Amino acid sequence: IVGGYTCGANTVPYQVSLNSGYHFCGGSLINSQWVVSAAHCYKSGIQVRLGEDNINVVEGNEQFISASKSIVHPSYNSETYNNDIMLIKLKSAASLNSRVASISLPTSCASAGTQCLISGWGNTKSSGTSYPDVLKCLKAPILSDSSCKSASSFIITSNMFCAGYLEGGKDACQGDSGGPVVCSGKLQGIVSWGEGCAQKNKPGIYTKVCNYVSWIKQTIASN
Ligand SMILES: N=C(N)c1cccc(-c2nocc2C(=O)Nc2ccc(-c3ccccc3S(N)(=O)=O)cc2)c1
Ligand SMILES: [Ca+2]
Ligand SMILES: [Cl-]
Repeated sequence: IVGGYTCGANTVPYQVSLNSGYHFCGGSLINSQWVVSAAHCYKSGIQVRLGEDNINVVEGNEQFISASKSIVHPSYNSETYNNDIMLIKLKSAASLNSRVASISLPTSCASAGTQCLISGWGNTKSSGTSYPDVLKCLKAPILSDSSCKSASSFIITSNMFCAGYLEGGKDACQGDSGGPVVCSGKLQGIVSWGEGCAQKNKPGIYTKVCNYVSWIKQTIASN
């Protein structure tokens, strides 16, 4: 997160960190046994870390649970980034509490202009590198489709939306990938990609979760 602020411990209780000896992607807890993340974060032997704030210190409230299945969307295209969504099943159901809680799937898509919360432990610099210890947050508005496409050097599919600030300085970034965009208490986005981070006229691009609700429910029910 570039140009954001320190969330405060466990103020984003659905935010999880994907770990393979180190943090590498975020994810969102959607029920006691399932996590929504990004297809491009796929890796085998993922450990899910829930209830995290400072990812480098054991503070308490953590739960570490191995991924038992990582289900990349069958139509995920690593070129075009279309369908950048992955479902992770935890080996064990998480113990849900005030600091480890699920976030609701949307019932309808979010609308342009709505301010949403984006969070993660990714890069906090637009040029250069600094990774935080504690969870960072950013409130950013969903941008219209036409300004998105006007800004982007790459094709924006109907499964993506732009959110953030065209003047630069405020954006998600590497390491936030797979993490949540929550608008009015609903998981509407997944940190997917962007042209660098926090550059002028180059907003963050996010997977449009509301397109996947039926797929998410069906997949979960058959696994
Ligand atoms: N600014 C962000 N919100 C953000 C979030 C996560 C990662 C990065 C990021 N930080 O550094 C690089 C990055 C990056 O995502 N690069 C990138 C650019 C374009 C595409 C892409 C999009 C659509 C179609 C095709 C492509 S592709 N694969 O041909 O380039 C994919 C990745 C930035
Ligand atoms: Ca910790
Ligand atoms: Cl920090």
